[PDB]
Amino acid sequence: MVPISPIETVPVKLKPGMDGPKVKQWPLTEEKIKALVEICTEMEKEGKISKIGPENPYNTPVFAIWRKLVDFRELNKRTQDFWEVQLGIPHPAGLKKKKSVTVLDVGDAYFSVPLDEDFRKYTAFTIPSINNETPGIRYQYNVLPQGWKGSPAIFQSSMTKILEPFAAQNPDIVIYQYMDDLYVGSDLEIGQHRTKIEELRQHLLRWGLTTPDKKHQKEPPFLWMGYELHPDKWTVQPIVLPEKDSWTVNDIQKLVGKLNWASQIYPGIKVRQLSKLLRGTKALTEVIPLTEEAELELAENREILKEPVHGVYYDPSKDLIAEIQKQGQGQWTYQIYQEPFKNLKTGKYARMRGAHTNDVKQLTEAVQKITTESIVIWGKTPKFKLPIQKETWETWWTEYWQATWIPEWEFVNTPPLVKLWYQLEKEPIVGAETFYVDGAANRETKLGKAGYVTNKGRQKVVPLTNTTNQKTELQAIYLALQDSGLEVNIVTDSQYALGIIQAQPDKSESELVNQIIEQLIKKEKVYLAWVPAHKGIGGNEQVDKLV
Amino acid sequence: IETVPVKLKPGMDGPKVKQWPLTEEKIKALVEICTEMEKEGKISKIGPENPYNTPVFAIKKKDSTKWRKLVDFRELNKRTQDFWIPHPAGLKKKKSVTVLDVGDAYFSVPLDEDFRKYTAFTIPSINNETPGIRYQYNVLPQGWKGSPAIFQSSMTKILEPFKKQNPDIVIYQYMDDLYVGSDLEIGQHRTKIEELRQHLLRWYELHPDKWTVQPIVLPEKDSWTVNDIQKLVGKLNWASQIYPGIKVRQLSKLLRGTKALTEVIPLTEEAELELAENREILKEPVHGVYYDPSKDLIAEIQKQGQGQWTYQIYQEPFKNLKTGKYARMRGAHTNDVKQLTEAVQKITTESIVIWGKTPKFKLPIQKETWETWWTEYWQATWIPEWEFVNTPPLVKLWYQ
Ligand SMILES: Cc1c(Oc2ccccc2OCCn2ccc(=O)[nH]c2=O)cc(N(C)C(=O)CCl)c2ccc(C#N)cc12
Repeated sequence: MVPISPIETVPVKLKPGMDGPKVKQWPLTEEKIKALVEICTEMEKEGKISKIGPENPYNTPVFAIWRKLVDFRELNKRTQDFWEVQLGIPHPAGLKKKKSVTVLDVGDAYFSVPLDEDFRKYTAFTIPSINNETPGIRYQYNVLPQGWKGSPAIFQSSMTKILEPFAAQNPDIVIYQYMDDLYVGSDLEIGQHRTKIEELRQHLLRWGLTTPDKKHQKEPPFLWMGYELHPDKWTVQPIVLPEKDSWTVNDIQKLVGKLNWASQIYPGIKVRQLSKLLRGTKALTEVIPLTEEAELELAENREILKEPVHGVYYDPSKDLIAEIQKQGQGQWTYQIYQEPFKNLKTGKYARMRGAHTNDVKQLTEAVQKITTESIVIWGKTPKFKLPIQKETWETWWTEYWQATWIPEWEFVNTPPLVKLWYQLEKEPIVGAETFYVDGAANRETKLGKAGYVTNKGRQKVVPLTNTTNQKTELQAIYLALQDSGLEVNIVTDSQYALGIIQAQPDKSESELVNQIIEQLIKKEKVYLAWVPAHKGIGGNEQVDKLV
Repeated sequence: IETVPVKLKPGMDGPKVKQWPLTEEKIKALVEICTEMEKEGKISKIGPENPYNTPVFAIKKKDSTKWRKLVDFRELNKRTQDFWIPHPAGLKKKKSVTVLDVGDAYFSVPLDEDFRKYTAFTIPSINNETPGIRYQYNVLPQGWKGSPAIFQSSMTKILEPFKKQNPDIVIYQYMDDLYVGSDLEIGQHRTKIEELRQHLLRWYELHPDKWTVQPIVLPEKDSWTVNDIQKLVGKLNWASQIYPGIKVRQLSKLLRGTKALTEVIPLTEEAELELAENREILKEPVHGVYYDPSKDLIAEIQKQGQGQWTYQIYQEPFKNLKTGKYARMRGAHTNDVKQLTEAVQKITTESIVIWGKTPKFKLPIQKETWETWWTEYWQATWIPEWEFVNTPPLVKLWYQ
């Protein structure tokens, strides 16, 4: 017999202060008992389990469907935490084209990884005897049980330690481990590739691990986690948008799931309206009517999802490019590619929940998202193509009160272009009328007044029903914008209004703010000055609006 | 040569912080560095039974082309038991202070056996292809608060001759940094620094004297417009929260009526007297401003434009312990985030020299931008805490 190298065991403990599981065995039928006796007899003959005496106080229920199935949920609740087997799943666009990719089945190695001796007593289980007239057969696991908490992590760690020297001494190949399957790619000649595959089978056999000589069942196109992986390209598994006369809540969640999933390769997918219909529902069976906007959006989705689109694999020798387009209503779409017209992948970005926003902020956020995604997938920041002029960005970041930055980028003329819609002056405007504005409201009756007095004697006070102080302050500024020329100075005491306008929004939830924005767009020069209220600053008439 | 028992605070588990993504060059740099450290026994690979993790990344210090390994021990530091020196109040009063990196000395002292599993970190893989290279420390790690506490005795033994030789030189230690303050000449200071580094070998010019607290100043004009007077009343009204006797009624008296903003208003005599009294009041220090070692230090930064930044360190509102203006230009003329990050580092250093601890920052930047880019320009061995302000503060120009 050729000596088999031992696999190092991982020391395992239970959670602090807890004890091993002690669960009552399920009563089983006579046939199920016989099946489990045969299966456990074979497994004991193979070494996966061992018989134990009555001293072991722990027990885990067993079932059969034959096939044995041990329910380790309690022991899992009582087992220590392990380092996550995988932090995330890879993305196909990060893979690098290989001339040859082979699949090896290391499933028989799963039951060949030993379990820590001092922990085996916690895996004890009992087979009930026929008519319960004898003590049930007591077993414990000697290897990693499937369904136990630490089996995938310990298995992947052991396999990684086994594969480390082979991968080190063969840098011209690539080995990947996923569940009980290995994937070995190389650009070598097919003969050399099969040769090194045989070498890997031998190196794995030096630990007693058997890879089947049978030709594996997996073969291109590889279907994996909703993906199609081909020798030269990748895509998503076919996305079919169903034809529904009426759409319920689960139909809209499945449609937005298919659209979110398909958006990573299909450019231009929009999910704003369809997801908007699911806002604040919390009812799975509720039937919600479809808005016209959701109908046009769904039609555009069916037009985009008409024919299949594929993504290419990553070539590290070429530059990485990411191009962004604005879609309106806070929607953004982007393509990441290296060669024109051949996308590595695509995606979308929706604006965050906010009361006020502008296009430049959203474009910046999207750039940050694409940057993080690209560092994840490819390990580098891409060069950007953005629909915004260089001078626009320069004005924005030079004048913005917050620090901001986007990495290396170039302007691409693809409307709609992100632009600054208004710019407040830094100094008062000579020759322009000065509007001292103010507003006020009663907290009980919700009655208020908003208005202005100017240096030329122009005045206005308007009474308002069902309003607040902040609303009357904004309304005052709006009135001043309405009745003034193309250049105007505006004086207010509203720290609230200044807080809104200094954030430079181009869209808002409040229709009043949006009206103020529309007035600002029409102006040539606007200087907005702030003063403290109730300090006797003349012109600023608090008593005029509190009548 | 002998391990000291180290434990965590009662009821707290080890740190379990997600490793953020890294570029390929940083990953490779960490692979080389950690390979070398493993050959030196400073770290060792760990198995899946270790669930704890602390983030790691790579930087490049000043005047160097070699990569350096940075570990974000903030969570482990706040979860590590409190170790137990009064802060040298004369370090900030010294003429010059030099910062030295003594982090290599920690690697000669082994780490407590049972505590090593809490120092676990992960070199990540691109695209989650491999599980990531997992390590734990066997010696005192750089960045952990227990390293200077444990090494304090040996450091006293090494610095005892130099301290006995020069009683006029102040020596302070914070994390992996050694602050050496004196009053000598720049050349004599540099030769003395080489003397101390060769003294430490066989076993950053900073001038706090050129730093003072900044007063509130008011304009001096011969002619005031309506806008000028309005801004002045605004700034005086803001300053009245800090200074009691600030009076603005005589200046607000001039703003009576609805005049154009650019119209020149002559000051009355009462307004001149009021303004002069307010100047005299602003020339005095703030009443009842003390430091409390039990409270956090809060630092606020405002972006003033043209590479200028303002900052205030305080503990209670309107009770500033420090104020300053960082306008230095060092290869960051086109990058706001790099400027902000350098400013945060300098303010943290000043706070370390003055109080011996780092402040909590309020940063004028969106969370996503900062968290995306701040590691790109970080050069210090420590990391402070920070939060993000999304509403433009009105007081910005009042610090300009
Ligand atoms: C074939 C396969 C993976 O491929 C590779 C394996 C080894 C080296 C390079 C590879 O990819 C290069 C790109 N490529 C892809 C297919 C092809 O024919 N030619 C080609 O060049 C990668 C996977 N992922 C995503 C992994 O995280 C590795 Cl476990 C797989 C996952 C599941 C399945 C199944 N069934 C199969 C997987």
